Amino acid sequence: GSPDPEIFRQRFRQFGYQDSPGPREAVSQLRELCRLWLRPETHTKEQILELVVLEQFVAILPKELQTWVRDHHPENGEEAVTVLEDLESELDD
Amino acid sequence: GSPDPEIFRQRFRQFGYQDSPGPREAVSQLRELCRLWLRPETHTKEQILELVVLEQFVAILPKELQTWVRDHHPENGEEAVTVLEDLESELD
Ligand code: EMC
Ligand code: EMC
Ligand SMILES: [Cl-]
Ligand SMILES: [Mg+2]
Repeated sequence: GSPDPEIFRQRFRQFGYQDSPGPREAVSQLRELCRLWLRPETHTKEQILELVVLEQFVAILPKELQTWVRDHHPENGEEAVTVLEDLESELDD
Repeated sequence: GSPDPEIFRQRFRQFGYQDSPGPREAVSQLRELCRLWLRPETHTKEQILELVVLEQFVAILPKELQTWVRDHHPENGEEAVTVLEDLESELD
């Protein structure tokens, strides 16, 4: 199949300004990388916004929680929260 | 354009995990700050993605160009490029 969304998201964030001959080209390449992650041909506005939120949520998690969440390959913010809440539940019981 | 979207975007990016009492509330607050920046009630899908591209383009500029472009508050990627093209021409 095609690459996992996370490969696309990383390529979008890892593209470097000196990778293209000038700003017009850089902006064109970024657009193309961003479409391949956020997939506007298949996702609604709401689904896109959810992926943008999820990315930032992962970015701000303390390291140990971040690794755990990452390993669960979440596709939205609810999935990310529930895998932390599953630990917390099992500790509170 | 307006100096305000940069405000809401920086608030979305600067929000810290310790500012919420827990993960559910953290993600809830992120959704709201995200919506304040990307304004889905007034922007199309295509317009939202231009704001995501614009943020990454400015993020990859070297330090002074980054400050220069930021201070001109471009509303999209095309506008950011023109800012750099206008500067190039004022320096040559
Ligand atoms: C649904 C996250 Hg702006
Ligand atoms: C505006 C193309 Hg991700
Ligand atoms: Cl919730
Ligand atoms: Mg709680």
